[PDB]
This record gives sequence, C-alpha cells and structure tokens, in this order.
Amino acid sequence: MLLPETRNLLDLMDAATRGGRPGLDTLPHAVGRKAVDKMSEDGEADPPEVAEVANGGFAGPASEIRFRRYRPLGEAAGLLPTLIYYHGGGFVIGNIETHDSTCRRLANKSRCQVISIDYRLAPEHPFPAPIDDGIAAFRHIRDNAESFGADAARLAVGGDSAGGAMAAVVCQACRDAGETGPAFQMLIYPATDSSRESASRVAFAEGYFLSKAHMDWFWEAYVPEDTDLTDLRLSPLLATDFTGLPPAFVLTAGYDPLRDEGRAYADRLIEAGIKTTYVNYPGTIHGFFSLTRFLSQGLKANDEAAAVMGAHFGT
Amino acid sequence: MLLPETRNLLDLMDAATRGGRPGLDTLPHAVGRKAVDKMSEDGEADPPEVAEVANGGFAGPASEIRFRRYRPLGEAAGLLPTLIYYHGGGFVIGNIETHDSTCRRLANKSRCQVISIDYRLAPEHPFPAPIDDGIAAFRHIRDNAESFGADAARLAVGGDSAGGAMAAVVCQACRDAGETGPAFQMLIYPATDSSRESASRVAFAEGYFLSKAHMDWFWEAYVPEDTDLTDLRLSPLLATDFTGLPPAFVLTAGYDPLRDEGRAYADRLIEAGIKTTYVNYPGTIHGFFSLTRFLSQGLKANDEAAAVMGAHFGT
Ligand SMILES: [Mg+2]
Ligand SMILES: [Mg+2]
Repeated sequence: MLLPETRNLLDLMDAATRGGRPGLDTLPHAVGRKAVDKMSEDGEADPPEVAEVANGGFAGPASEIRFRRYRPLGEAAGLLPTLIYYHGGGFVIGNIETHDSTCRRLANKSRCQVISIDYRLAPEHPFPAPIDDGIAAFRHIRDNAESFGADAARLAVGGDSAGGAMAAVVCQACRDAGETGPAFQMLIYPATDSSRESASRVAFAEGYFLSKAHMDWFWEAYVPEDTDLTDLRLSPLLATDFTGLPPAFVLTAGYDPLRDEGRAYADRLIEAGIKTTYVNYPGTIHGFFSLTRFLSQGLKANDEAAAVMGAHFGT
Repeated sequence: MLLPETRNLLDLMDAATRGGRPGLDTLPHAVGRKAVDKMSEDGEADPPEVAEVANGGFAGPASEIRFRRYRPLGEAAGLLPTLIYYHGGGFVIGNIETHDSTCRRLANKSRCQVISIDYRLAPEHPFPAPIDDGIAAFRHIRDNAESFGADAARLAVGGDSAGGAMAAVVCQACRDAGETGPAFQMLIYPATDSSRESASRVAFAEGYFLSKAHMDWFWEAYVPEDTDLTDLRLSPLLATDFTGLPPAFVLTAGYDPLRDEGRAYADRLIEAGIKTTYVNYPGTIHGFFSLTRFLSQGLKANDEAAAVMGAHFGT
C-alpha cells in the first residue's frame, strides 16, 4: 500500500531507532522540542526564493505573537490574497522555521502572500492558549489587513495537523462569535475529533505512532485533566451546524490515523452546502506535507493546496 | 438552492422569449444542433489568447476524427504535459467551437497543452460510436505523442458532462484492454450511471430546463432500444474494480441531477486507493464550466481544474 519513498523513509526512521538514542517520550518537552524541531527544519525541501520575507510581532492575548510574511515571486500588487498559516507539531513543537520552506513554496505556487504564525506552545502554555493565539492572529491581521499588505476580501487560514485543527477552529470561532471569518480554509490532514477513536485511529493504535501510547507526551502537555473532550476547540467535527463556514481544501494522507476524521470533516462541509475540495494522497504518511526532503508527494501536495487556494482567489 | 449569479442567468433566460416557445428540442440534428451549438459558443467567455492554435485530423475507426491543439502562453518546451479534452452535449450536440474559450483558459492556467476532440455525434452515430471515437483519439495521441508535441508520460483525459463520462470510460477501457492509460482524469460533472436514478436525479423527476420527455429524446438519439444500461461504457460507476485507474479530479455542480453519481464515482476512486480530488460547487447548474460569459463560478472551476492538473504534472 505504501509508496517506495514512504517505505524508504520509514526504514530510515527504523534505522535511527536502532542507533540507541533515547525516545522522544523520555525527554523533557523543551529538550525534545529543540531536537525534533532541528530534524523538522532539515526534513523540509531546500527553501525556494520568494520576493521578500518579513519578520515582526504584535500583542497577542497574553504575549507577543511573532509572524513571518512571505511575498510570492513575481507578484507586484500592493494588497495580496493572503494565507494565515499555523504550523503543526501537536501544539507542543514546530515553529516558523520548521515549515519555512513549505510556506515559501505555498506563496510562490499560489501567488498568495503567506503569513506563518508563531503561537504559544504546550506544555508551557496548554489548551486553550495555542488556539487563543491562533484566533487572535487572524482577528489582528483581518482588522489590520492593509498593514500586512493583505486583501481583506481574500484572507485564508490554514495549517497542517494541529495547525489544521487550529485553522478549522478559527473559522468556527469567528462564525459562532458573529464576526467576519476567513474567506477560505486550507486543512492539511487536520485533527478534528478528540472525543472518539475512528477506525483509522484504531488501525495505527494497534500500531506504532511513536510506539502507540507516546501520543501522551503531546496530549498530556496540552490538555488539562477533566477538559470536556467534546469541546469544539478540541473536536471541531462535533459542531451542530457547518453552514456559514468558509470554502475549504481538505487533504488526508492514506496511511494516517487522522485520515477518517479529516474526510469526515470534508463530508460535513459538503453536506452543509459549502464549496469543498477534498483530496486523499494514498500510500503516504502523516507529516508528508512538510517532510518534502524525503517525500516528493509532499511537494505535489504543496502545489495542489496552493493551486486550489490561488484558483479560489483568482490569482 | 442557487447562487445570485445563477439566478441572474435564469432571469435572463426567462426574460428572453416572453412568447416564442423556443425551449423545445425535437430536432437537434442539423439546425436544432446548429442553433444550440451557436448559443453554447456565445455562452462561453471571450477566448483568451494562447501561444498557438492548430487544427488537424486523423483516421478514426469509422471516420476522420478532428482535433484542435492549444499551446499555453509562456511554455517554450517542445513536449508538454497534455490534456485530451472531450466536449459535453449529451453525445448529440457540442463541438470544438462550443468549448473553445474553455480549452484556451484550461491550457493557460494549467501550463499544459489541450487537445480538444471532435468525436462522432448521435443520432447520426449512436452508442457506442462517440465512445469508440474518444477511445481511438486517446490511443492515437498516446501512440503518436511526439507528433502532437505531447509528453507521453503526462497525458491526461478530461471532459464535461457526456465528455466527463467519455474520459472516465477511456480510462477504464485502457485498463480493461491491458494497455497504458491516461496519467490523469479530469471529470467535470460527469454522467456515470445510466442504470439507476440517484437521489439527485430523482429530485428532478419533472425535468431539468428540458422536461423529462424532452430529455428522453436526447437519450434515445444516443442509445439504441434494448441496450444494456449496465454496459460500463454507459455506466462506468458500475465497474466492479476501480484499482489501476489514474489520479482524478472530479467536480460536481450543486444544483444538478448528475451531482450524486459524480460524487459516487470519486468515492469509488478514493476507496480503491486512487489519488482523487473531489469538489462540489454549490448553487450552480450543470453546464456552468463552459457558460463563462454569464457565470464567474465557471471561470473559478476552470481555474481549479487546470491548477490541480498542473500541480499533478509539476508545471
Ligand atoms: Mg529551513
Ligand atoms: Mg468562441
């Protein structure tokens, strides 16, 4: 079922395990974060040139939130359709640098500005802090669109995994609060349901996701004991009503525990009459969107996500 | 229900001919065909410039098959990724001219060559002649790719409505015959099941612009009495196995009897582990993809289809 490049990568990760380094579960979070972040940086394809990269920050709810803006090669317009991007990493790892090459590629291919967000992470800042930052970043850029060289009529949100969940939740949050939400949502293999185990979650739980139960290293850092797991900030799939949510691109990986709940999310969007593009990449794994040094499928997925967003925004 | 721009079009369609009674369809051969073909030509956006346009013909199984090649602006390479395109019109109407602006835009946006095929129509050439021509056209181009300026490793098929069915069937025919098929299939609101009425088909029991009785005429022009409706050239959805079919982009219109069977086809591809992109465009009608003088959604759909194909082919 797995593509050659996928098998090859999994063999590599297996070899690394026999090298005798302590597992991620055994390390303090700050130590593990630093190590895995370098691996993530070095697992992206080489960064393509863009027209410009800009660093700054603004006042979030409880801290500075840093951003990095990427201007696409060849685009000379003042106000660009803009994707606000939330990196993955289980709300515990990842940063602007781990997804930098990916954001560069998305900008160039979409002809859209990308703004990558450095939101607070667990365990230091557990649920709901990261979601709070994600929401504040979107509201701040929306309300100050011109300052960020953004076309306020063409403001997307998106992200991979945890970041995908963040993007989905931002859309629901704006809608439920009665304010202007994103014009588009790019959900790359999002987590959408913390309350139930889908068939696909069980298939890779009777399996090897960092030796099955080192989800806890992430989960226990992020989620307070006694949090209701039907909370829509953890489980956006469980919303009562999907109407009024923005047009979407939803991508799943074939060999991924989150596959079923990703597809389920697209199904709910479609059934509510939302313009929804759904794609499944068979024979690849969770993370492939940014593991583009090793997985070519990741670059194809980058280009497809970018292409659909750009087409949506008329670029 | 329906988008505002869709309503504006229906209003125009209504506004024309407060009398007259012109929306009958008993003679779409010769003038029946000519007038409706002219209206379809006129319903397309103005043609964008492309790098080069070429007209030719080659020997089909029972006739000359004509083609128009469109070379995209900005592409210098000799051998391009190429989409072989089959116009819609129920296998009774349409031609290269009715889909000319659409093919031009597809080429430019995808950075792929488009080759539009003029296949035999019913009632002059009933089932299975139009399909045989579609299959023969792909095989000819595949086997003589370099003479068409096509990269044989990146040869797509696609079409709208009947044309979408044709593309679906070409892929299955190549697979069933044991030969190299298309690298990609672009299915724009395809007909996929003649053997059953989906929920969306049944919803339009009274008809769809044409009364059901009038739609029956088109059916009977194409399909000889006592044809088996489970014939996979009429009903590709009924294939027992979807494995080994090429990567797909499948689009449905929300307000369209063919919507449900289009999504079903994507679902069968997804479940067989084929890389499949599905999108529903809510609130628009069958034919919107080429009604781009009146429907902006058509331009967006053109762009999405072209961009996904281009992203697949690495353009
Ligand atoms: Mg880097
Ligand atoms: Mg024309």
